[PDB]
Amino acid sequence: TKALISIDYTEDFVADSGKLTAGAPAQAISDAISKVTRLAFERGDYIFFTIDAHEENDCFHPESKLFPPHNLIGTSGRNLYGDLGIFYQEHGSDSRVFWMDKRHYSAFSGTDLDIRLRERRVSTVILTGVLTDICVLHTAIDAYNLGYDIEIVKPAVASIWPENHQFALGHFKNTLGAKLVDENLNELF
Amino acid sequence: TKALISIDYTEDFVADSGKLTAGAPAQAISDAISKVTRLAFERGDYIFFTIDAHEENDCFHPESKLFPPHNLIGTSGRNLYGDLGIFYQEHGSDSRVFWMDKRHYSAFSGTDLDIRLRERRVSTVILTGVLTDICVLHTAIDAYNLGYDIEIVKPAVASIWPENHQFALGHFKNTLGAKLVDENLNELF
Amino acid sequence: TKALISIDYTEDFVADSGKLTAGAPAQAISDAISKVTRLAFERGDYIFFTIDAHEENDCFHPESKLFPPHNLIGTSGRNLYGDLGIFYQEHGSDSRVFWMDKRHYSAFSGTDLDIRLRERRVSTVILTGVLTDICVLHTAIDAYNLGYDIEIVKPAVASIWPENHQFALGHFKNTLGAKLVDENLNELF
Amino acid sequence: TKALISIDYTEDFVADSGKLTAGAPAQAISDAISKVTRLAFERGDYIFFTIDAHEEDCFHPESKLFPPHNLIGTSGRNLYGDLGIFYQEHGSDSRVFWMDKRHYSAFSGTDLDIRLRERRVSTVILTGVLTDICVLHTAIDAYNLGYDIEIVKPAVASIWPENHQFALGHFKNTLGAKLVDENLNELF
Ligand SMILES: [Zn+2]
Ligand SMILES: [Zn+2]
Ligand SMILES: [Zn+2]
Ligand SMILES: [Zn+2]
Repeated sequence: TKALISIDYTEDFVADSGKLTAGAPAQAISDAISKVTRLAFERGDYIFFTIDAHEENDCFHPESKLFPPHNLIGTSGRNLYGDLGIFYQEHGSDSRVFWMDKRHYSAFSGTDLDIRLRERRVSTVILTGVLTDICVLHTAIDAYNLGYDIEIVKPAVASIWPENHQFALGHFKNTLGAKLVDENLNELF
Repeated sequence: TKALISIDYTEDFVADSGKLTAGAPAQAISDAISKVTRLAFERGDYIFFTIDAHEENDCFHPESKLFPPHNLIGTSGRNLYGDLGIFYQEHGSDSRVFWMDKRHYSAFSGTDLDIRLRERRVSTVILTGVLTDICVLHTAIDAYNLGYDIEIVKPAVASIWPENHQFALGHFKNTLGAKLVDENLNELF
Repeated sequence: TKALISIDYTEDFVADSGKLTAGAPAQAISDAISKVTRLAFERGDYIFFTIDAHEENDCFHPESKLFPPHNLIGTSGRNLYGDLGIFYQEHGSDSRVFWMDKRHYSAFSGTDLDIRLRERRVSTVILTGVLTDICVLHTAIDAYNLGYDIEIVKPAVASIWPENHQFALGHFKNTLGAKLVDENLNELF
Repeated sequence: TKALISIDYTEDFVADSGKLTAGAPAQAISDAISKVTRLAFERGDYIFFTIDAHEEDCFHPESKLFPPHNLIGTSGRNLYGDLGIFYQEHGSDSRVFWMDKRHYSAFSGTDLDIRLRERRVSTVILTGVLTDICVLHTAIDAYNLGYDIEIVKPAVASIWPENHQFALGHFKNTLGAKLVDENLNELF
């Protein structure tokens, strides 16, 4: 332990011209998300970038009927936003940094995330990224059911809707027993 | 083929003197939940009662630190509330009706629910019970990841928090692509 | 730390009049299996009895077409054989000893075994019971995929087919990287 | 309506110069494995190539049990024989998949179950190597996930004849699998 999970913080989710952008609140966490990721890496944590990898005209994916095309394979939409992308440029080849393609909201679903964590005997996951109430929430619930201790970096998660953001934070703390931390990985009270 | 999942509609979650009761809003759905369950049964659907089964002094359960003791094995707290309980006494021994003990919020986690459904080639699960934003939500997300079509019986789910109930219904429809239905199993628009 | 898994060592699998008995070879391990289980318990290990729980006229179970009825719920066939049964009568109520019903061959499939092990941060499982090439093999493979270290108690596993017993032992050592141990929990070289 | 799973039929497992080759018995199924895959595809079945993707990784417990094999970006991962030609022709088809795997089972840490569930597939047809290792593990996972199982007997192989026979017997008698030939006809 520990492992930091970086969820869908890409151009399509964050940039103003993004295909499924969260806009201003997503852009606002850029400094915090890059700071906390660098900090975790510096102290010896494993870093998992778990990124949507969709195909256009995938009729068998139930998500294709719910949202417009986003994070399409081979497009600039899948590029990491801001200084987080710079971090991946510098340290993406490191043995402790991973890139994982995902098709569901949860970073665990149909991936080998659990396997890689169990290989390294990680007991605690630290969650960052977007959206708080969709891919972060699904990931947190999967992590809970798989018996991981959970930390949520409050200033490094965001949603389009403030009320959905608040529901999710409340769910993490009160139902999942997750620890809410700041960008310095210190517990928030 | 379809299965109705009846989540935690017991004394401890519903009755006034219940140890972890949702109170009035949970009691309010008693007529709707019993009606829809009898209807699904009449239509030849499978019925799964997925019920919290906790032990006193379970130090290894993360839930024991978050909530007071509830649905303890061998106590009246685990008895089904209202006409739903009467239905179980009348039809519990039918080959299409199941009682399933669970320890996490999701009906799938550490149970053989997925196995029983796949044996019967079920492609659609119909969700009822409490709480909308906790055991129903977790069950719905697990169902989504496992590739089931989902129906939510809107008048047969309840939470102690109205805002959380609203978040969850929105999440089911917009994120999971679930169908919202009434107590007559007719789609709501 | 460690968990010992006791697989299907019941009257139906072991006794002369057992409905699906492995007969003499299964009876031959009675001393070793009871000894190793008592030893593991004395060393502070967790003990999981993972026992077939079948229903008669379960037409949805693929196993019902392959084998005659066995380990039927509520029958004497599910009673633990030999001194193992005495151990359970003596220590079944200890917080470290578990009884788990299962429907597939693997002790993990449709059960909460993985959950209970993760709760206790168990990294290694010790396998005992019958049959070596069926419920032991399936359980070992599931354990491997879930990232557990595996120990096999060679004198405390048995099959009705000696060639199959040999295949399984070889598979455990060479393919799964399991440690073969004796009834004193000492590694065999 | 069904899905054929093509397990690890690559240069490293099959060719004489292969890093973890099964040799002659693996080479012997080349004609049958290519024929049955083409037939399955022509019928409208989904085809999943599930292929070992290893890194020369200390956290992988398999690295202490076998020499390096099927390394990412190497020619050891190329499909052997006419099967490779089929992939050239139809690899970009929406019904044909290439899945990297790190465990023996094609299901473990992959999205195989998800893709099958999306397509409402109820039956998997297993081909490839080794009968008693990546085929056996895949079959056991399929069984636990509730799939009907077919095994193409002439399109599976192992290094050891006794292990091959154990596995075939296990599939038929324990998992309830149907044994079929290269024409996808049941064997009796
Ligand atoms: Zn997406
Ligand atoms: Zn509970
Ligand atoms: Zn059995
Ligand atoms: Zn390999």
